[PDB]
Amino acid sequence: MQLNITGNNVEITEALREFVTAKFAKLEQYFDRINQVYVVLKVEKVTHTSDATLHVDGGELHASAEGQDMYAAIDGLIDKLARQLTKHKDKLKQH
Amino acid sequence: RSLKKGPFIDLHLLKKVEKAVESGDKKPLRTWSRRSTIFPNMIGLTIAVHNGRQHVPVFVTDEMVGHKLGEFAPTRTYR
Amino acid sequence: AKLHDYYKDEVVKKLMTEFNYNSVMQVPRVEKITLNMGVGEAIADKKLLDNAAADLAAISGQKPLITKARKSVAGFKIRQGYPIGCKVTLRGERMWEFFERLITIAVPRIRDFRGLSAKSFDGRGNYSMGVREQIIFPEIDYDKVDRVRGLDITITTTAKSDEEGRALLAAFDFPFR
Amino acid sequence: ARIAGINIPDHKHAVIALTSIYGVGKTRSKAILAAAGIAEDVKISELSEGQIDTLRDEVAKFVVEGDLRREISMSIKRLMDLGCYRGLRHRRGLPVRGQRTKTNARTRKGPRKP
Amino acid sequence: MKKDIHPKYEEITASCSCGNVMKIRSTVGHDLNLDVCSKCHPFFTGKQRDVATGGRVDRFNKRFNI
RNA sequence: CGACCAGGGCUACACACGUGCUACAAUGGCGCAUACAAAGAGAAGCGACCUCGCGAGAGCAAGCGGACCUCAUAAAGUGCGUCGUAGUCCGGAUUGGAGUCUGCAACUCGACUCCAUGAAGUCGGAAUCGCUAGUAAUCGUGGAUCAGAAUGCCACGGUGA
RNA sequence: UCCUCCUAAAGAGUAACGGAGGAGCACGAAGGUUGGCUAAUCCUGGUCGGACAUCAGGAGGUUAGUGCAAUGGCAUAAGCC
Repeated sequence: MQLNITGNNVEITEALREFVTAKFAKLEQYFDRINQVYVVLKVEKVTHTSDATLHVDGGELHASAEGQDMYAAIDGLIDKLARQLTKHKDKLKQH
Repeated sequence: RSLKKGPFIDLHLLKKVEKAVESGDKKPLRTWSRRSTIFPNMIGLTIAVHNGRQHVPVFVTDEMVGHKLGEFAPTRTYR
Repeated sequence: AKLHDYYKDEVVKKLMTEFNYNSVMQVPRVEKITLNMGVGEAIADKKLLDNAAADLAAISGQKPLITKARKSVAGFKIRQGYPIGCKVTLRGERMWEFFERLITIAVPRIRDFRGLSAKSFDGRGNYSMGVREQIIFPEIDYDKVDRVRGLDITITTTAKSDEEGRALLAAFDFPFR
Repeated sequence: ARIAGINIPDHKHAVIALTSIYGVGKTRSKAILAAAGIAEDVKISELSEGQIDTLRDEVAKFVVEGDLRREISMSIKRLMDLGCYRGLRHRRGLPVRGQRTKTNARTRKGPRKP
Repeated sequence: MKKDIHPKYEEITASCSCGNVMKIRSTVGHDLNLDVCSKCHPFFTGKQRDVATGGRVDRFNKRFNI
């Protein structure tokens, strides 16, 4: 799981990349084997939004979170991703 | 490995050499014509080839003759 | 015996007329030639030394003596008296025929042979060089051999200084720069 | 089976078998046999020594192993001593001719250490 | 010399390409047929080509001719 | 923060990802001989033939605003010969030397030719994609953009599951 | 309990919960004889080979070596084949 940060109008600082990476690593360890993750940070004049695309064995899964300060948006996106992962995980356990 | 017949120089480098050789070994020659070759009557001169933001001087040595002036003045700086 | 005889009646005149010697036994004659092949890979393979002991038995004309380790250093994982090299000391006529074979057919078959080094003297007049290939000798047939190793040759003379060794080998037309 | 310093293959045809000399390939190797009167599909065991000695001085014309290696070392060391752009790339191990360096560049680079 | 330990050692005739038939004593097979020897090996004349090689003005003067 | 010019940069490179081309060979490589397309472009343009050059190409120079002339030899195929399973006569990267053409001008940074050099690669883990028939897979050809610069794009046929 | 040195006061001996170290074996050759030979450590030259493995030469003269601690001894060798 490698992770790929990009930003539209959001200058990705090194402290910003450290935190996002840590949060993603923690989520990956907790729910499922994940192969690759793309993170997109957008700012549209008010809305600090974040997109993420996880490539996992079952397939792609995506989430999006708008926030106030970028950090909040990232947190929302990560929680959403975790919820999606729980669904995918036992969706392909289903014994 | 180009230009089958005759080397290339500008008139503002050829006439500027033939002016400043018979007029003694002098001040370094600011040159913008990087694309021009190095003739053997240019040996012994300090010419300052423009690299984009400098005019870096290089002493013309005997081995530099078949090359061009921009070959001895790098543009991009790495580390 | 050929260039032994050439030593007997050309080199004595050359060295006495260059060095104006009082006695004839002031001339530098060569005492021996020792061919070393220090293996080192014997601690990795014990019977690999037998392949080295067969090479000097074919390069030189006699059975070489395996040389043990004198000191027990741990820097190369050896102990007292483990066989790690092989020398062979040839004297008498075997060094003149070996010398003729060397400077006649075996030095020129060193590939990419520039002029040979002349700095190699002990300050007493004993030459020492080292050859990288066994393939330079016609005895090594290159087709039955297994790895390319080397050896080193030591020409021990009765010279008093290095310059007499230079003039002696230069009298034999030994190659230099 | 000893020309130019080495030449030791056998059971190969001649024009392919000469190409183990550092300095000859399949064009100059045909130039040697066409210039020395030897058919191209014979074997080195099938040559007689009265042909092989006529091939040794034949390949002594074109530059071979040692002279070519110290010659190319003279060329690269000459460029690195001038310190031009090309020799400046030779001092650092990056593509000289102007290849892409953002992505591939990997023969001149080597393996990938990180 | 000791017996029954040392290899064979026979006086054979080694001949080279340029014609130096010379019989020396070694431990080789039937006989030897060399190519290069102390004669016809360029360690006496063919050694000074690496020095008279370089220069760039002399290369440059095949292109001006005026 | 408009306008003009020169030089540079857009081509930088510890690295990461995507899309492709060439391979890892014997259903093949190389050498000789030889069969069969459709579609298209062309006037400061396409450029026969003939000489010179190993060759990229050069000189002269017809013809053609074109079912006529030119680009323009299709290639895989086929017959013969060799290579005998190896980093090999595979692969063609990188680098050195020498050139050609275009354009005021090929240094940063073009394409191609010749000689030499001969890297990784011996069919690719986890994961992943396209494709139901003239399709997939391979083989070549043309066009636009363009002075020059396709391994991309857009087209066309061959063999053909 | 035993061995070695110092304390131990120039014969021997000599104490302390004084100062420092070792043994509870090994070897049929590591014993006997005969024959022979001489180290350590530096410098120079020498293919991989380095600061050092092997070779040659020089300085040096036991600064080594002894199956195992330390003392005494050892070249006529008690040291190594």
